[PDB]
Amino acid sequence: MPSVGKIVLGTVKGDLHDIGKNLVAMMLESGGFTVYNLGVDIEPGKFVEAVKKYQPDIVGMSALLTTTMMNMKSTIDALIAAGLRDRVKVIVGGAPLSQDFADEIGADGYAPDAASATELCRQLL
Repeated sequence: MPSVGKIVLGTVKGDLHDIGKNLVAMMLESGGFTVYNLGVDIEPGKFVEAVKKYQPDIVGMSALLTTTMMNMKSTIDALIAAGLRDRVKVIVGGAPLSQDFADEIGADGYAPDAASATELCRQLL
């Protein structure tokens, strides 16, 4: 299937949940996206490395622990420090996530589920 975009996805530092993230990846691939699934417990600097390596259109972060949500902000800060923040759109999700939180940390988008995440990614491109 021709690639309609490139997406780097990971579960954030401190967090080992990936069932939801993996469903998001599967649904994104079904629409033509190239998805680089980094895995879990992904450090801010490893997101930065991935953006340099894969040159994605979008960076997506998943968190299921309330106590790991602020590592999404840490990752955004790392992207800013690396000079990469304007080259990518940042999306966040997970059961404890919300649009209000996405706004608070400076992400470009939030989606409540895998189906809506695919539409969000299409809109962000």
